[PDB]
Amino acid sequence: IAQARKLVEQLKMEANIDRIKVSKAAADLMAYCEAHAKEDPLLTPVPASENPFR
Amino acid sequence: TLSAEERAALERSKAIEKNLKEDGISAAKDVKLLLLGAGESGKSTIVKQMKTTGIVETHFTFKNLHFRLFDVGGQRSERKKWIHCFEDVTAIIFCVALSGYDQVNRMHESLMLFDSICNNKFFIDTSIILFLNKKDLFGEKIKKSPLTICFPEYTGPNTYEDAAAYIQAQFESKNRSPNKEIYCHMTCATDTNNIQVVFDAVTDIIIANNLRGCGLY
Amino acid sequence: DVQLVESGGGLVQPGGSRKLSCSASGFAFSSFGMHWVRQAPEKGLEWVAYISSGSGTIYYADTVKGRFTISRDDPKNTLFLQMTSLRSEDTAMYYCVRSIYYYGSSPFDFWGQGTTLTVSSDIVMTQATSSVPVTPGESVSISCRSSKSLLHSNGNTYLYWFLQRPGQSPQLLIYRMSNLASGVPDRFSGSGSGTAFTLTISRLEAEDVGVYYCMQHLEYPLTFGAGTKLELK
Amino acid sequence: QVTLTLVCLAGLLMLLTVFGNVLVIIAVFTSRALKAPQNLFLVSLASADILVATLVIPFSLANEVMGYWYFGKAWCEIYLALDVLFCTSSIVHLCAISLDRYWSITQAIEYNLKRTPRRIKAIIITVWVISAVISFPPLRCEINDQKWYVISSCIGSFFAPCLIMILVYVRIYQIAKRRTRGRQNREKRFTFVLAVVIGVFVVCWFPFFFTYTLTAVGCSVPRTLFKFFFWFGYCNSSLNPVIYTIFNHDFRRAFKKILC
Amino acid sequence: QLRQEAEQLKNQIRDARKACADATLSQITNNIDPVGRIQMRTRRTLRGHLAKIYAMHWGTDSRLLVSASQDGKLIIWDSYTTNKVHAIPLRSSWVMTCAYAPSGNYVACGGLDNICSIYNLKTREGNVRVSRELAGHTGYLSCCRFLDDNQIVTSSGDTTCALWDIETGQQTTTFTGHTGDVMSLSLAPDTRLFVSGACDASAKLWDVREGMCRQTFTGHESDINAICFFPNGNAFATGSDDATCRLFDLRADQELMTYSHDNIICGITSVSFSKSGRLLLAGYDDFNCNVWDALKADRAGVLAGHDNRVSCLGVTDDGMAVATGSWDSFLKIWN
Ligand SMILES: [NH3+]C[C@H](O)c1ccc(O)c(O)c1
Repeated sequence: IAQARKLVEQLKMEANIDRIKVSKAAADLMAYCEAHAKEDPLLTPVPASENPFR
Repeated sequence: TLSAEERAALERSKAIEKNLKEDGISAAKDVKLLLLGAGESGKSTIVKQMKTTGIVETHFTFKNLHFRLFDVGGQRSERKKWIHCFEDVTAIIFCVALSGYDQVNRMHESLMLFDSICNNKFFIDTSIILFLNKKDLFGEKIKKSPLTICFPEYTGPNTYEDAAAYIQAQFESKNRSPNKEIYCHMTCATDTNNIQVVFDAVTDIIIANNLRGCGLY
Repeated sequence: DVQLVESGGGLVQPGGSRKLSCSASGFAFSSFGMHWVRQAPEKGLEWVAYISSGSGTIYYADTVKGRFTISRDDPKNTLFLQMTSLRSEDTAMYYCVRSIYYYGSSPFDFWGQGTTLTVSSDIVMTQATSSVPVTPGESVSISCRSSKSLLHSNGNTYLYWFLQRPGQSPQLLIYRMSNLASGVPDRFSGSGSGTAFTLTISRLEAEDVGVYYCMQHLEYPLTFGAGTKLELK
Repeated sequence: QVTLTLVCLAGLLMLLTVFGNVLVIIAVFTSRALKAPQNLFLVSLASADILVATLVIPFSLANEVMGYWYFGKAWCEIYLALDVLFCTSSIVHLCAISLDRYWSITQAIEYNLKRTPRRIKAIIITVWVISAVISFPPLRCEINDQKWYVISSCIGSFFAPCLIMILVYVRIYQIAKRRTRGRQNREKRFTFVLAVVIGVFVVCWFPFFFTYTLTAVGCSVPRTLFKFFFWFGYCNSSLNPVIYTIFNHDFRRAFKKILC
Repeated sequence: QLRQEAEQLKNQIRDARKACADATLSQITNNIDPVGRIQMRTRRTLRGHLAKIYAMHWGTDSRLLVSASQDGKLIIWDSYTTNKVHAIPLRSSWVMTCAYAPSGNYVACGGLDNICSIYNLKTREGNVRVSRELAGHTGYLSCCRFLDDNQIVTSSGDTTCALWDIETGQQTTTFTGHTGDVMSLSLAPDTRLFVSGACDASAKLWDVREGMCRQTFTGHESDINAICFFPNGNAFATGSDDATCRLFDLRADQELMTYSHDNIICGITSVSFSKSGRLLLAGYDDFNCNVWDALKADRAGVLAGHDNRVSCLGVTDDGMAVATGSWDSFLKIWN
């Protein structure tokens, strides 16, 4: 009884989503990744200098 | 040369490295045991016969040996997890009942759990000592109301060493893996002889291992 | 709390022997390294000796080697120093100082209460001018010049600063000339290139009047400079 | 023209023994699972076997191919002596291991408390000095022939240990029999190991040492194969690295990891 | 009743999720040029430990890291000089998690003893000491992270998340919507919400200020073992024992990528992201971690270590290095 009431009360809040399109989220993800793909040292290895590890 | 303070830092690092190595070599001489049981087992008897909401660690000395016994009874999670934390353990100890066979059955579930823990992936090269608790208790129970059991096709004699031997042989079974011995013993929980058999089992395990190095085994 | 107590001073005939002992009770003495600092009767400061935490490394000064010996007794939390064949120029007042060396440390942070003993190449630093007329509530800056560049290849500059109140033991202000030690107001600031170093004091008030000292820790032996004192004109 | 094949074979030997020694040294280190106080002993067994060849075999190639020792009186004494020291030690260690196991297998509870690296290093230094003290005194380069000597070291060099190992091994067999009265498959496995271990060390030297001892005051006329015996004394050397390690899988596993 | 109402609500929310968008992430990003193969080599060898290790964390400034071992010792490693800053001995040998605060003042560590305690690193006495022992849970601890200088969030086997407070030393909140054993949590870069997994193949997002969950994603098969965000905090990609790595978006509220490979059938112990959100590292069993492209979902160069067996891995704030720790007591820094 009480457990079912709490479960349905939580489900009501769970369904309270707007929600934006999946394509919009994917576009935002690609845009952010492309914009920030300039400072990471994984894709572009650092030169011999400026590298703390020998 | 590199610097002034870095030399002192390196010296401190070597000093604490030596301290850590000394502590580790000191702590590597002791032997650790894992006690695992089931519902209404002889946990109290084993704990009291040694001489908060968590795991209990008991360390005791007997003939130049510091036994560190760990029992996990307060845990409520699934035993499939956190079991790998005890992979490097010398031996484990199991208690069964005897005379729990018609109550919420008991021996069937205990045997199933023993078989399950004896046949898991990473916990194989570990010896299992198994105790036959309540030795004096089941005699009257088997005498008054034989036999039976709900476990069928027993088709053997009645009382009473025969049943104990059959149960011991059945529990000794299911050891599919080789080079792994299971020890059995029966205690009335009256006298003080469990420590001696535990010591004998431990020294046998140690001998089987060293002997192992030459291998040779 | 942390507190260093020593008592070994007295009148000693020239060419005599004496023992100095300082005790630590406020911290773990076994995990720290000890320093000895000499203070000339008028103004000067001079380094004496160092012993590491593990007592496996020992250093001495040019005018100290071959005459004085240092030791510490870890279970008793005590530091011992031996004055042997002391000369007239050795009359001075002494400090024993705690120091720990690891990444992001604050060595020479705490200094003990001194005792006075009476009788009867190397990096140099310069300070000027020893007399500066200043008034409260007005910014002041003090600079000291060093001979060799302190900028190591690791990106660090081993320079320390100290303040000595009139009549009290000195205390540390800045370590590595770029950080700020605990218990120091944010008004203090110090910066410089690899050779020149200068403080930046803002809103000066009527208690920061002690003499300033700048010290180098690049390599042994440690050398101190002639400090500059302020006034209340 | 046989000299070309003879030097080629000798170099092949030397390469095999140095490769085995360096492989064992690499495997024993940089392995947390393999690391153990008893393993450093094997390192010492390699610690000489790594260089003994490079300090003994080529000089043996210098001799007994053209008939004369190229160098003068020096250094024919330090070589020989140096031989006896490097060589004697191996036969010397190869004992201490067996002696340890038996000490480890018998009353393991008491002995396990004494297993410390300090011990092991003390045992290593003690065996090195006892080998040196029997080697260095005294004081056309051939092997010494003073009667007051060979009959001496020959005993203290070999028979000091063949009795030990042999004994240590029968004793162990005695104990692999009491303890196991599948199992049937390993019954022919462990006896085969033990037999191989006790046989490799004996089949090679023993004939040498027995011919070397036989040329004392009461002597005979050995054939020239005796030179045959001499190398045998070495080929055993190249062997230990394998014979001891391929029967302890941690070592295997380490070999598989390093070689793949 | 009203169980039928619950199941029809599940059906209608599933239909709404299906009809939310037509995106599949397969027809798109295919024409985008993928990154080349990535090669890494071992640059450091931290061999100061003596037994199994479980978890490790990276401190701020990407130079100091903390690791925990079954030997009951915490070592404050130095990434560059490979020296040990501190050696903290613990009361309980068994340890399952250790976390480093944003400021080096405090470090948290815990295990099976139902307590993850706090240790102070900056004191006048110049030695590590017990700061506070916090005992509120009953099940085994999984991981407690630092949300502030004096506020931590815990995860215990009793299916609760509490968000303890240091000075008061008592629970100020509780979360009980999992109905299953939790395994990991990772606070978002924003300090107002986080997410945590569970043993029932479900991941739930919790609000720091409020007391109830919001989404409760259930788009997984078997289990959950590691969760970690990437900047902008919208993926928290997770892995499990089913050899599957999946990422979920809070706004999308539906499965997006569900990485999978047929050759490997193994488990997952830890997952971490890069600084730019392009490469994600996941440590598998089989003893060799892997790197996956976030967008193209292809496979890059396999990694060498470790002997036995990879268990944790972390990425620094600047991304200049990655630390990996395995049961063989070896910590390796890879660049
Ligand atoms: N290569 C060994 C050499 O034959 C040797 C070693 C020890 C001895 O006692 C000896 O006479 C000769």
